[PDB]
Amino acid sequence: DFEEIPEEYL
Amino acid sequence: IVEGSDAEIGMSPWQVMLFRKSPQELLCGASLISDRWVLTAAHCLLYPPWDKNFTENDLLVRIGKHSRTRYERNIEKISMLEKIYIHPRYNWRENLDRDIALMKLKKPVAFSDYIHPVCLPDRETAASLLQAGYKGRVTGWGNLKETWGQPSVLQVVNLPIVERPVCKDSTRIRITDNMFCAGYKPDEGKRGDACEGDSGGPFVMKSPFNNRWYQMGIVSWGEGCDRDGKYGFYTHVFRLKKWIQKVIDQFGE
Amino acid sequence: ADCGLRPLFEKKSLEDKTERELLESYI
Ligand SMILES: *P(=O)(O)[C@@H](CCCOC)NC(=O)[C@@H]1CCCN1C(=O)[C@H](NC(=O)OCc1ccccc1)C(c1ccccc1)c1ccccc1
Repeated sequence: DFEEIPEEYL
Repeated sequence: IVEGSDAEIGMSPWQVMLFRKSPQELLCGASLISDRWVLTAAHCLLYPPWDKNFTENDLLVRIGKHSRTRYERNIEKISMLEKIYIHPRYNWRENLDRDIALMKLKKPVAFSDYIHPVCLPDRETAASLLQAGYKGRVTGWGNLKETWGQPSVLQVVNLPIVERPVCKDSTRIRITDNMFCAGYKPDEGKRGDACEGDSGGPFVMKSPFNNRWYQMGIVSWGEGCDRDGKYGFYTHVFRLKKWIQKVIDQFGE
Repeated sequence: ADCGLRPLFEKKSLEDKTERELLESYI
């Protein structure tokens, strides 16, 4: 349900 | 937030979402109190009865948000945690007394139209504003109902602080001086409460003396959401300010 | 410092739609 966030943050 | 409304854009620029990395989900609210410190409820990070015990690496802080679920490109800022600090006398075993924690960010967040710190109360602030009948404001992306929906956008609700005897008579939980309760009574005909997922977010008031917003409370607990004759309970930020001061001057910005 | 003063409201002297409810409850 949550939109993907840039992988720089993960 | 049950029975609130959609926030306006930039209405609560200190609002912070605590976001779990995996699975990707909302963990709690939180607030921005400087460019490197974030305030939340201890039980968002540590709560043994639910097997919750997050480490720094398990979460992210999302600041400047409005939509709950969307990645707000060029508006929100996503920050990593350097270190979590829980109150050493947080009481998770019984009543969530001292339900407060700080999180230091790895890097300073830049302020913008959407990202700005809230003030913390001093003794006079608390004495003058924390009175029964004075209203504060609670904000969060938690559930819209005790049981069902979920919001699209940040929600807001204004609620009056409740007399201490009325708080105490509403609950079987032991209430301490580190807590206060807020919400309308049945006879008042207005509603609103925090609900699951709103914990850790701020209860704020706008001083009529200096026109600044102060964070008087932290969403801590409640017996269901928006039930008649129950009230939400908030950590009393001014009572725990010495602890806040001590961790920031020992470790921070 | 500048804490508690919102860029889109207090800094531009604009009020949000329910802050008046708060200020009417203060005394
Ligand atoms: P947060 O994690 O978003 C926030 C929820 C506040 C909004 O109202 C529920 N905090 C809590 O959920 C805390 C965390 C430990 C449980 N706790 C509670 O508030 C207990 N509330 C309760 O179980 O209500 C049932 C419920 C809650 C949400 C949605 C559906 C149903 C609370 C309590 C439990 C039992 C009797 C009275 C109060 C409590 C307080 C202090 C220690 C333990 C449990």
